[PDB]
Amino acid sequence: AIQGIEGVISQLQATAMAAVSFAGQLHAALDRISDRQAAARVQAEKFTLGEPGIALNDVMADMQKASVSMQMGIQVRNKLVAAYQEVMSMQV
Amino acid sequence: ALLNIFDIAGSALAAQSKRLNVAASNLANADSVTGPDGQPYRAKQVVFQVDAAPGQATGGVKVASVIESQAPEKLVYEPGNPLADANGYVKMPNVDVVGEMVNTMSASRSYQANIEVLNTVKSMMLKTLTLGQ
Amino acid sequence: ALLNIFDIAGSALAAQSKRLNVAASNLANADSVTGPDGQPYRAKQVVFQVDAAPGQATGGVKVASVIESQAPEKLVYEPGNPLADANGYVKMPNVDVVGEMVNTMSASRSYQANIEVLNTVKSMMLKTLTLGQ
Amino acid sequence: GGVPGALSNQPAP
Amino acid sequence: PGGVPGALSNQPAPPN
Amino acid sequence: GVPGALSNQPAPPNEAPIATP
Amino acid sequence: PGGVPGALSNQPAPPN
Amino acid sequence: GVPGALSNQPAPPNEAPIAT
Amino acid sequence: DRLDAALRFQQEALNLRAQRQEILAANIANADTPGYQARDIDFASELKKVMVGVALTLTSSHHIPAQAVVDLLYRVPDQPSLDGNTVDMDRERTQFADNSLKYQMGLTVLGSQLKGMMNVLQG
Repeated sequence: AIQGIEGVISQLQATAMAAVSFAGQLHAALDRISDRQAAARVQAEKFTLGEPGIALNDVMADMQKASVSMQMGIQVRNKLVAAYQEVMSMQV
Repeated sequence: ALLNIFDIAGSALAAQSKRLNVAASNLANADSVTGPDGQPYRAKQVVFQVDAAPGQATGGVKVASVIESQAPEKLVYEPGNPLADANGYVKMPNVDVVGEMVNTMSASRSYQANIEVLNTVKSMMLKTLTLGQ
Repeated sequence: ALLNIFDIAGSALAAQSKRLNVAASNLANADSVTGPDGQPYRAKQVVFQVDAAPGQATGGVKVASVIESQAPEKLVYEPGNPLADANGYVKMPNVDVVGEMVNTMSASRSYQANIEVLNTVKSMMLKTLTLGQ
Repeated sequence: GGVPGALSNQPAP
Repeated sequence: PGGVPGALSNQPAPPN
Repeated sequence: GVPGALSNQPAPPNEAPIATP
Repeated sequence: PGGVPGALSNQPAPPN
Repeated sequence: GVPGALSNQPAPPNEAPIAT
Repeated sequence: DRLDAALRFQQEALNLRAQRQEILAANIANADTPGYQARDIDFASELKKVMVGVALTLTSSHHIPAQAVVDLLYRVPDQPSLDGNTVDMDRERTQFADNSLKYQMGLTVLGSQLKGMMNVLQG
């Protein structure tokens, strides 16, 4: 927005005068896990395509690693949900 | 398409089959006087080349073409034959017997060795797929 | 640090696959006479090294380079074949068939052992993920 | 690298 | 320093 | 081209005469 | 319309 | 040393010569 | 459905492998037919074609819904036979074994994807 760019220049002036988070970390972990899974899937599709240079060994090992990473994410989600339920059960 | 080992060993099998076919055709035509046109049968040879798809690394075997041997055709004095020349020598093929039997044996043993290689690899191939599940 | 076993065993599997491929390529061309450049096929072999960067204690295995096998070229007396020498000494590859068959069997067995390592490691990783639950 | 693996798709594409 | 695995390095090598 | 490839055309009939026509 | 397999169809015979 | 035991010193390079 | 889009590629690859397996076994079975041409399909191109329809409209209950209802390439012959049969044993045996292996690999990959989608839900 024009007013949005005004706000950007205002924050730049703020930085001039003056002279990441848990949700961010969880988003980063989800992005990393999804990127690994997509990479393994893409390599598997490339091997199924018949394109040269892709070895079945690498495909199978990468699928294995992607499965392990997915399971790790599932466990982290399970615990995190359990901890949230425990906190919300506190009587004030 | 094929896995690299499959392609290499299958090319080996096909090349050995072609060599065996050439040997059998030579052994059949050992006593032929004429072809379909009026020229003597010439012993065929098969030339093996390495089908090095990458640069000098590996590759199976391919057969460029079946060449006709250049050896003195056997001359038999039969002036009554219509195919005799001015001097009267009919031309018989240059097919040697011992060489063709040795070629048949060698082609058979290479064929069987490549078959054994494929059979050995196969179990490892099927056992690879259990890694994920 | 059970994740490093994935890298170690994957590198080992790839190296053994390359070794088996090279052995099969040598075996399939034992009877070859010509290459793409006209040179005789030279038996080739991989070189195994510890896949450890400077300062790394123990790693998997890696294929450094593919080298021509050191053995006299098999001389065959056939001064009728179009490919020949000055004295008719056709040069054929120095492939030792027994060595290649034993190499193929050894590569397959080592490959299967590494697959077992990977399988049990993944099972342990899952069980570790089920630590407290 | 220079050598493709045995379990790889035909180098010839 | 590694070397060639299998047949080549398990057959009696030449002296030099 | 290479033996074992894929083509959209059937191979010609395999005739082997005994005498030249 | 395939014909006889094996021996009979793998012998050189004049066309009719 | 007992085979299968652990020692801090590496085994010497082994050789199989043809002629002494 | 989004679930179809995730599993579309592997299902189509598995179906194409089964069809090519049937074609190769037909080539094996008809090895002795004189005049039979060995046919095959190009796996990659057909997989592109399948990966890359209009159910007729049903106004009421009685209206009947729409009723639903690959290209074969000739193999280049290697050796000339006398009976016109171009089926080669070695080539198609290797192709048959390879197709079996790839069918097993596709089954493994599809099963792994379904099992992952399942353990995401189990709880």
